Amino acid sequence: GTSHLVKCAEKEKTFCVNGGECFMVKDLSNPSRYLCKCQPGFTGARCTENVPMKVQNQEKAEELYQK
Repeated sequence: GTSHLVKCAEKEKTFCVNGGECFMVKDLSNPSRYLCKCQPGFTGARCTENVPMKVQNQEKAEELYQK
């Protein structure tokens, strides 16, 4: 952390699914903010969808979510 946060764990990442980077603080003003960072390889919301990247990449048309 090198700061103050402490990040949840493998037994507390429930706010989200897998990987993600769940976070909880200790004393401040309104700690307990469970939020997860979807690490490179996750998306959707709480990382419940292993970014199945299947659309244009090197400049081109589109199809998936991107209209």
